[PDB]
Amino acid sequence: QANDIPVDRLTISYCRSSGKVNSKAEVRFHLASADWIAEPVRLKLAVKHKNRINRSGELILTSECSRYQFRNLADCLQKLRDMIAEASQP
Amino acid sequence: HRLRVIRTQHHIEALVEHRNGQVVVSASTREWAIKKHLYSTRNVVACESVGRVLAERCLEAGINFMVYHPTPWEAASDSIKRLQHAMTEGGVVL
Amino acid sequence: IDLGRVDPTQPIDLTQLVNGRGVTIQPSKRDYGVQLVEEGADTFKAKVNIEVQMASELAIAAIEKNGGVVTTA
Amino acid sequence: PYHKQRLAEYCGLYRDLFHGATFVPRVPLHVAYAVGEDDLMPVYHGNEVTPTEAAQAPEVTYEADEGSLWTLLLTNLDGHLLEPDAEYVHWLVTNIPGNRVTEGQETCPYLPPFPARGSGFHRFAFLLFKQDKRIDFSGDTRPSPCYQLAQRTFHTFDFYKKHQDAMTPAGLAFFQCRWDDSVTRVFHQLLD
Repeated sequence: QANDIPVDRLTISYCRSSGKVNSKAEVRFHLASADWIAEPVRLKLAVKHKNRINRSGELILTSECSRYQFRNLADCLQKLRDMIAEASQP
Repeated sequence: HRLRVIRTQHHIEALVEHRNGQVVVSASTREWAIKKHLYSTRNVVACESVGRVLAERCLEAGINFMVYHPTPWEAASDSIKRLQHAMTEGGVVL
Repeated sequence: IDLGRVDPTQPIDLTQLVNGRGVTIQPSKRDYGVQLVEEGADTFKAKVNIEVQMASELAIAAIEKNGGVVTTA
Repeated sequence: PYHKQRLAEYCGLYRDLFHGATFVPRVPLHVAYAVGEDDLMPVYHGNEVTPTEAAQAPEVTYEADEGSLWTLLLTNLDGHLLEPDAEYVHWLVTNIPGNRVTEGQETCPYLPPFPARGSGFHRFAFLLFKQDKRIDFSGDTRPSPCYQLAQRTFHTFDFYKKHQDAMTPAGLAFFQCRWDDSVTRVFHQLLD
């Protein structure tokens, strides 16, 4: 599993709404083009986690909890860390 | 879904009814006794036959998780036991 | 910060916050501490030092994220 | 007998069948999907199968007479991306000698199912009609593996009634089908 989660390699988009006030963070990146992920882990994410995969893009995940941006972003990266960890080894 | 079984002195019938009262499917003794030329008199073997029939038809109709509520007295009879046996043998889950 | 108050790090302190009429008087409050609850922190201005008794997690987060300095006493 | 059971099964579940006005079948149609060493049999109406084995051309056998003409159809309604009452027809074949499909002229080649997510179970119907004589269909589109608008607005009462009054809904069949993991690839093929 990884730690740093090199965001600069990824793509971030923010989506906010008004009414309860919610701030939604979205992370999108190419799975097969990621050199920061191990070989089996990638293909594992491409199968088990394929539910989050689309034909036009590899991995896209969205999370919203706190009104802040990088908090929800940290939730996204944490989800990434969990998916990678569970793919690598229990 | 419920299973209503009417046992008589001659034949025995089994009906499946939706909440609206409409019959989802039905299996009786007489018709299949005409088709298969099986013994028309009431028997446990015949009950197993129409049980497997109703099973198959319910499986083809996509009917799963069916409720069977026999009367407390005759529920201990071998016929109803082998009815539930023939039904469970179909692969359904009660 | 947007009101044109004192920018630099050194003079900034609770006293200066008192002079700016932005503080709450606590005459009947014994052992008065100072805490920071996060809000309105989205894309706020940068390079500002803040010295408080105890700052909340999201406060220190928000401040440090934009390059600010959190002083815990 | 089997007939009355088929009637009660036909008119006892799906209301869209009455909206299409199609009468209850008296004909014992037998459809069997054969893929590799595996054989999935829809048989009676209302069966549940996956789109995986439904991606191939099935086998249609009902009381074969090779000196007669028949009409085969396969349709489905998920409602798709448009308002209800719009029908989506996967297969259209006309002028079929006997039960053999290969000898029949295919107007609309077989298109494998592509259900959406959380859309529930979808009704798939095989409509089989009798022909007194070969009916020439003009104005009808000539579809490809990828097409959309021509496949929709195919609803029965504006088609079966208007175009051919000589075709009686002799045979009929039904099976239910839901979402699987093979939809994404099909959608990818449709976007290209």
